Amino acid sequence: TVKADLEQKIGYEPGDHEVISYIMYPQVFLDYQKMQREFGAVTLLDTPTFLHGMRLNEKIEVQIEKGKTLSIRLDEIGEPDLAGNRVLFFNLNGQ
Amino acid sequence: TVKADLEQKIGYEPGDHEVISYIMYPQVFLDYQKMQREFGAVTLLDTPTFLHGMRLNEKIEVQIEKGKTLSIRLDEIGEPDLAGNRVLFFNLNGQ
Amino acid sequence: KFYFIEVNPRVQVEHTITELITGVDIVQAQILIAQGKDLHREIGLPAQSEIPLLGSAIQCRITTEDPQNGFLPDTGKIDTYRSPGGFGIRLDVGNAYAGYEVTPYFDSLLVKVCTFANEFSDSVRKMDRVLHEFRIRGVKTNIPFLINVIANENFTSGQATTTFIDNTPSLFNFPRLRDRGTKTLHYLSMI
Amino acid sequence: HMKKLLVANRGEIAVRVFRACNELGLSTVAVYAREDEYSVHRFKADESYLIGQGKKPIDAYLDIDDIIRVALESGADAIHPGYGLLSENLEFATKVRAAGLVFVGPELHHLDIFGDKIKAKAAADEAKVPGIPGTNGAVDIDGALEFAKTYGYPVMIKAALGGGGRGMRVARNDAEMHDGYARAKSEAIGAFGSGEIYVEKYIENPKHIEVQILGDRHGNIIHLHERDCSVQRRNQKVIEIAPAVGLSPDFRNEICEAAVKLCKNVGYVNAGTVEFLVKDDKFYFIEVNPRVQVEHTITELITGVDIVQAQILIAQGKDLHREIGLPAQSEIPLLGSAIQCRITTEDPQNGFLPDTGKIDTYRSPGGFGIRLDVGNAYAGYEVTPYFDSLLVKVCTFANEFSDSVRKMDRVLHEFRIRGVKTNIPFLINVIANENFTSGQATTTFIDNTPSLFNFPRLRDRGTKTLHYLSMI
Ligand SMILES: CC(=O)SCCNC(=O)CCNC(=O)[C@H](O)C(C)(C)COP(=O)(O)OP(=O)(O)OC[C@H]1O[C@@H](n2cnc3c(N)ncnc32)[C@H](O)[C@@H]1OP(=O)(O)O
Ligand SMILES: CC(=O)SCCNC(=O)CCNC(=O)[C@H](O)C(C)(C)COP(=O)(O)OP(=O)(O)OC[C@H]1O[C@@H](n2cnc3c(N)ncnc32)[C@H](O)[C@@H]1OP(=O)(O)O
Ligand SMILES: Nc1ncnc2c1ncn2[C@@H]1O[C@H](COP(=O)(O)OP(=O)(O)O)[C@@H](O)[C@H]1O
Ligand SMILES: [Mg+2]
Repeated sequence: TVKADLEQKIGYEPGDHEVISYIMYPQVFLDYQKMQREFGAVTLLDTPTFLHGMRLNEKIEVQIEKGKTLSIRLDEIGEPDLAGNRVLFFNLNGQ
Repeated sequence: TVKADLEQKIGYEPGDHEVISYIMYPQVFLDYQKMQREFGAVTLLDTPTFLHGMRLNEKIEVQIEKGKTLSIRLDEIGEPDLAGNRVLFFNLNGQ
Repeated sequence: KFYFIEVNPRVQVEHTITELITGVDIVQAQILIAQGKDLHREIGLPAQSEIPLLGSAIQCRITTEDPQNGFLPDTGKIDTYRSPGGFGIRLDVGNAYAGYEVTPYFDSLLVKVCTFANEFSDSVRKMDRVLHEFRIRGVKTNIPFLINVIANENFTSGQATTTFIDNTPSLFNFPRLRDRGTKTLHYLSMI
Repeated sequence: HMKKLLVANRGEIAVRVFRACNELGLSTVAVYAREDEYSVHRFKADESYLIGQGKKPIDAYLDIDDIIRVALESGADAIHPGYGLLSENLEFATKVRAAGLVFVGPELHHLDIFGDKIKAKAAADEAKVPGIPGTNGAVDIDGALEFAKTYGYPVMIKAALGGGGRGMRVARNDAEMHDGYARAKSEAIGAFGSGEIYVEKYIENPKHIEVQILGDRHGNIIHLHERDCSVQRRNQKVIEIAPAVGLSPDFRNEICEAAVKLCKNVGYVNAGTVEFLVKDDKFYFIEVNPRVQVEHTITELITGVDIVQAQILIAQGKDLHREIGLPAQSEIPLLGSAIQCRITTEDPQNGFLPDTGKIDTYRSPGGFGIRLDVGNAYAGYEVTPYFDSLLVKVCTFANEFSDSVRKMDRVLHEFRIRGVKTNIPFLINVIANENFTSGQATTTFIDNTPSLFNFPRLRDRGTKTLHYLSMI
């Protein structure tokens, strides 16, 4: 029943370890899954990039897979608008 | 002779008015042709845009030709780099 | 047993596949006919018995309808656009460039891509490659639904009927897509 | 048995092989240099690996050991060399075949035979195809003078290893024969080293019909159709049209039959092309490229075939007419006529020197009958002088050659690449010429037409307006 509840709460069938971790920490696992759906696997970034983000005119390489490497470069940080939403001008994979 | 000199100086065949303007103002006509090759026909802009340039998130319409209206919007003004060249993020014709 | 339904007195959206299989420019012929010219003497089209049939062509319309939201049209900025090319690919793009703001006033169509080949299986494979190569981010498209329809065995056989879509619930099982570029950029911007 | 392919090339051809492999269902592995880190082909593959670390990028792409190591580490099965870098290198193909990896190309003896012009000339002379009258091989100044004394002027000095207007130049009289031979020997020992040199009987105003050859290891050898790359600027192909509309159909059939009989006598496998110098119903063998051509797209359009896909299927060992499913030789369709223009950063107002810089504006033309094979030409791309000057090649196909000419004119006027100077006005001038539209263009057509270099001024009222607005 908790496996079915976890499957209907995260959108896919979990393994034994996900069910066990949901039993131990119910809310913490759900928050982790929500931030995994939002920000993705942030475990692959460098520690200064994980903590302090990015600098202006800075190039980083993120190894998301074997043979896949994201070439992320930040070019401009925009001013906040009336809605409070800044616009960041990135250069992901050269584009 | 002055028509041939003006033709080789500006790279195209001039009219009678261009020749008679080059005769009276030799250096001024050459400077005008240099700014024509550099900035183009700036006489089609309105006076506040001609004098003070553009503002942040300001949309203007410039009619370069009957039926041709440029849609220029300035999105961001980048910081100057070490070489001193700022990068301006425009939106010309929606792109 | 074929039965008449209606006649559309216009050039249709799916005229591209007819253009590809016959080699005849439909819009150019339409304009030349409106000029008053002749089909087989001034336009230069061949006779009815000599009209070619150059393989099979497939067209799907990529719209902003989200199949996970009841095929309702989506709106918003288009962050990424990468139109595929190569042999046997023809694209009739509308308004789908990067940074384009999708408005709910007009049609949901972004790009109308077509694939043509000598064999229908090769056309199916080319369209599968095109659908996997298309990248439209910022708005939700019907690309996974088109991939599911293409991968179906009835469509590849060619015996698909009008009731084929409504009697196939397996076409709505869309795999999870882990966009590790957009999420990484979002997290980096947030931090 | 083959489930993963590696492409040891870059640019348009790498993405072309990636699309062919993804249509065939294979996984793709890419290689790139540090200066090629922003190339499109790096992100168009399932896996990408950095090769040639610490070296110049051109030599980095020729690193045989690094490519072999990447192919072994990534688990790739086949290696497609593309064209222009290692597709005719015998050592690279030998190491690939000896390392346990499939090479998507002809066999090693084919590369040995057709990699040198002397050996290829001897094989053609054995094959009873009409060659061009030349010397016996590596001849000196006196040997070159004997050819002029016996056969007669005009002549032409050609190297036995050069390619692309590099080791070849024209020759008319005795003293400039000495000067050209000295400069050709210097360029051969400089650029290549250990290269032979010959002198052949020159032909005034020839054509350059090329025949694409496909063949598997099962013995079936098929010509797809002919081409016409006669539009050349200093022996560099500019516009290639297929089929040769300025030629008779039976003469084109004779040329194709001669090419397929030469390849049958040799026993050719996979993709390759045979070049012929045509002048007044007399075709002369000049070269064979054991490659897939950059201008293979027009052949793909007119014959309805996928050359790269068939190349990979032949490299898999499949039968040509049973497993690939290709039709017979007599049933190969010739539908329409296709025109290919290769848009490069060579500025025609600057002596066709390549241009570098940021591409701040890119817009590709779609529509009916238009095929695009784009390299690295997206918006914001920084053009580097290390690699080729090609941005994007575009092919237009239609039933009538006039319709193809009009479609290419519409495409060239619809193309908008800004930030760098391109050869689009030159292509427009060549397209608008009456000699090209008839199809009777020769290899001296560009150099004898000064009207093609009169480019009209373009207003460019958007970029200059944005520049003025930014300045103010
Ligand atoms: C030439 C052709 O025929 S391409 C046909 C489609 N196949 C491929 O592109 C192979 C590479 N794989 C991908 O691009 C994607 O991962 C797909 C097709 C599997 C779809 O997965 P998605 O969830 O939608 O995107 P995903 O986050 O996993 O890809 C990682 C990012 O790095 C990019 N990337 C893909 N391959 C590589 C690579 N070898 N190196 C660096 N970056 C890469 C992707 O473009 C993607 O960026 P994006 O958001 O702009 O599209
Ligand atoms: C759809 C097809 O088949 S394209 C066939 C060719 N016809 C066209 O492109 C129609 C548009 N016309 C043009 O773009 C120009 O007149 C051309 C073809 C001469 C291009 O040469 P240029 O001198 O360099 O462009 P021009 O100085 O005249 O115009 C400036 C820009 O205004 C844009 N523009 C063109 N027409 C319009 C218009 N009706 N409204 C607003 N902007 C326009 C153009 O995109 C042009 O290019 P840019 O934005 O990148 O800077
Ligand atoms: N004998 C000749 N007469 C006239 N033109 C020639 C002659 N030999 C070569 N050319 C020209 O020089 C070019 C050289 O082509 P070729 O030697 O076959 O390939 P590559 O340029 O790759 O070495 C050809 O395109 C041809 O137009
Ligand atoms: Mg050649």
